[PDB]
Amino acid sequence: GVFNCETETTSVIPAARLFKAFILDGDNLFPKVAPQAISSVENIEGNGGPGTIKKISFPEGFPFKYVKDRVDEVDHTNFKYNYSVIEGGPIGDTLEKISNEIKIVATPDGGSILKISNKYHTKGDHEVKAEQVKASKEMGETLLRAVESYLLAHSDAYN
Amino acid sequence: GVFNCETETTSVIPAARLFKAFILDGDNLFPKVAPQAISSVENIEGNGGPGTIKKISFPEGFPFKYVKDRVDEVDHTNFKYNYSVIEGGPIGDTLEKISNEIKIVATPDGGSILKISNKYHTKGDHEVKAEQVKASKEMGETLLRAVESYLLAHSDAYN
Repeated sequence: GVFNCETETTSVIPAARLFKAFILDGDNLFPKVAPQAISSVENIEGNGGPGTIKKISFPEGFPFKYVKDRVDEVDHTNFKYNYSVIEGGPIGDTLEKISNEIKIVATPDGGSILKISNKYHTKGDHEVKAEQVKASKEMGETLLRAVESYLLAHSDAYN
Repeated sequence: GVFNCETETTSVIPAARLFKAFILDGDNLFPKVAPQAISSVENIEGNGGPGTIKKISFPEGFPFKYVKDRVDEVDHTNFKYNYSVIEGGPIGDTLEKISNEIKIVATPDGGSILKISNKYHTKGDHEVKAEQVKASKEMGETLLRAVESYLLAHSDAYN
């Protein structure tokens, strides 16, 4: 089956700056701001753009050890990041892939919203494990808030 | 905020027949085949077509007492049913409405899939309550199970 979750999350950080930090420099920034959540990010194949395979490792004590993501598209004009979760983490049993999009949209107040879509491909009749959707939400919100906190403390970062 | 949940549910019933029973005659069918889930369905305005407002009442001890739904569109050829939850139930606090789109599509084995989209308009930063996502999912499953079972027991119905 196919299951799609589209969510919106508010950030006080302006869209362009958040896109630079959260998306463009995620590999370097995530282990810096959220070391307790992300151990490392490394490129398995490629540089960082379309086709690139990256391994994101988590610290011991988490439900998962790692995920492999494939970079699908990085739209700098529309602040849009498309990627797929293709190995590790929740991939296994009845879940084959998660196809993700993160779009960072400026808001009238000078802040931003992250428009996030997670498209799950499950085996035939099977449904998405509810604990994964929830844990994915927690991991994402954790990273965002850690990025936010860093940016607010470092006005010179990602100008 | 805006939150969208899109799900697929498999049915053993052919698309045309499921549409006729589950969608076109649900008002009549649901309280008869699933009285433990739906107590009554009454039109306030119209007769089931676009613009119809209907009150759906739930059994005692269900978290909610009723919802009002507005019928948005009914496509008899393409098996589409669009409707909005506008009052009662989960509507209140930080949720203004749920816009729903149902599409019934044939499968090669002679059965069908219900593609369901539930779009939640929440207040500002507030997230959709996961309990409503669960309740919407479980209500759908319950009603489909009851309708399928009825149709399988009555081969002359809606054929």
